[PDB]
Amino acid sequence: KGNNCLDAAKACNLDDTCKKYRSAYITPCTTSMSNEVCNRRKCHKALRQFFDKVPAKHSYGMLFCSCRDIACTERRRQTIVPVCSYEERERPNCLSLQDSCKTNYICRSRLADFFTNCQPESRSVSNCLKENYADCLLAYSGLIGTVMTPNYVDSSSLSVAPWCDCSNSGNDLEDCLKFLNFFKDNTCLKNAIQAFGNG
Amino acid sequence: KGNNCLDAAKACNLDDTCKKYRSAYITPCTTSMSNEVCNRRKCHKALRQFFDKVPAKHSYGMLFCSCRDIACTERRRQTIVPVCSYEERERPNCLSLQDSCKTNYICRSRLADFFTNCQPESRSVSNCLKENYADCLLAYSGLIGTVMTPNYVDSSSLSVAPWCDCSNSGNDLEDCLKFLNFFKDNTCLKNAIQAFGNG
Amino acid sequence: GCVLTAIHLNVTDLGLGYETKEELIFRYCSGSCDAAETTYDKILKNLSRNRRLKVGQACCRPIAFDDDLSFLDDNLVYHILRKHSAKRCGCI
Amino acid sequence: GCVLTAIHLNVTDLGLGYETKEELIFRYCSGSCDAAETTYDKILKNLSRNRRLKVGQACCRPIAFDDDLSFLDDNLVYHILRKHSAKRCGCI
Ligand SMILES: *[C@@H]1O[C@H](CO)[C@@H](O)[C@H](O)[C@H]1NC(C)=O
Ligand SMILES: *[C@@H]1O[C@H](CO)[C@@H](O)[C@H](O)[C@H]1NC(C)=O
Repeated sequence: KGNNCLDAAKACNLDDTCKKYRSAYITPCTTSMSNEVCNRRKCHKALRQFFDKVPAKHSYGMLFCSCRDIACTERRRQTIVPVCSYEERERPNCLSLQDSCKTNYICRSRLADFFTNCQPESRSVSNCLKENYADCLLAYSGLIGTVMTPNYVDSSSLSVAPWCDCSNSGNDLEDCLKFLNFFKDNTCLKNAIQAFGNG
Repeated sequence: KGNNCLDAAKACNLDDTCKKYRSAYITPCTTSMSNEVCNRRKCHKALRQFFDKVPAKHSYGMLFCSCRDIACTERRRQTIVPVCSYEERERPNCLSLQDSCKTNYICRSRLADFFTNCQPESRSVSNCLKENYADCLLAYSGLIGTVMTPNYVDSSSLSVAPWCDCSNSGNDLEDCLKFLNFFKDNTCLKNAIQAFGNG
Repeated sequence: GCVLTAIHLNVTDLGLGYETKEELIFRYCSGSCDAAETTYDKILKNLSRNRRLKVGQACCRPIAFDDDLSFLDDNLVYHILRKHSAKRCGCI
Repeated sequence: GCVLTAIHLNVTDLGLGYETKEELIFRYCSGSCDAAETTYDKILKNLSRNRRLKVGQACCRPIAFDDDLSFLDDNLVYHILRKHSAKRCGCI
């Protein structure tokens, strides 16, 4: 019949606010006219502006839409223009990157928020509360445009990750995995994204 | 058949230079949309610019044209926009005005030049030399836009004068007349203006 | 008589070479012009009448353009449309 | 095809209310337009063809104007003509 992610794009283009800031990030983030290299900093800057200036209603539709097929997931994954905002030659160690984020006020503030709002309700109950769903979505969306820009990593789940791996962890291996799995396997974050596209 | 002064206006409007600076003086000098009062200083400023930026060929045609009837003389007299550039409530004494001109570099420089170039050839021969005609015309035209702005004073002669009279001269009466008659009854200046419109 | 008008269209309706399902609001200028108000048109109209002069008068055209419009095509490539749509109209 | 053209006229030929013998060079823009080059006209032309849209396209018009022209009428009053004449032309 179409898409929910495509449904979202129509709502955004037909809204003067969303449309303006969408184009304001696509501009510095998009290549593909030649392959070339984007200005990562202008792109990141434009991305932060998108989620801070456009209301959640329109700005989340784009990012947290539900999908029925692999084509839909590909649209959803291109939301943030990953070729520019996300991927690099290699992936650094995650703890290395965590350190690099903590030296940037903006990123440090955002990572703290993610870790605060996107965690289990209690000591056994995997999922967070439902009225905490919005503030977790606010924190994940907020990471976009930082050095810790995340994205969806496959077709069959709502698993997300930043651009880092746990190669060269040494004795710190479990903590690195613990950090990366806080993105990849977050029960509260999956459930918040599942509730937004109700069903 | 028309006019020489009108002939001049056509030549000026069909020349990119003359046309530009003509309009640049008419603008600040002209009223007559309401009666109002012009900005004398902007008008004078525009007038000096007209004769300094436009070649003599076009800029003199306007001012020194020959006339066959009284209508032609009226056109010639409106050249400098006298309602603005020339006349005032009252006329001061001429020697008073001469003093006022000598305190302004621009006017002092111009009055000297007039008196230098627009005088008799020798001690008896009334008229100046013919090859001195151009430099006399340069000096009279140059006075236009100063406090000593002159103009034609009637219909039946090429007599000119500034806006001053010799009322309240006292013992200085003859020298005041001597000054005013250097404009009104200048043999070299009449002859230079007669030679320009050959005939 | 020279007015702005808005229509809701598919990006493919624009026929600019794209294969997408994305959408837009396209705006345009319509109507006839006053035939005067500038000195230039007064002169064109007058020169035409006395036949001392078909090419001439003003047109209801865009004087301001809308914000850039972005979209993802069916082949997962983004594109940006610039000055595609009008914000205000005048006779110029 | 959109070109500048110059004619030598009387000020009275302009029919702007004046009674004078003074003169001018009047310049104007003539010709038809390319029908493309903007995104906006590409869209107008395309919307017309698929009939999802007579008012539309660009015009060869003045993009620059000449210097002011001054003149003394027969009643000894000066007048100034502003933006009466064109310096350059484009399709706009
Ligand atoms: C736009 O696109 C679809 C294609 O499936 C078409 O069927 C529909 O009529 C169009 N809708 C509009 C212009 O609102
Ligand atoms: C302009 O005016 C005169 C009026 O006597 C007219 O006879 C003449 O043909 C005109 N000349 C031009 C347009 O060159």
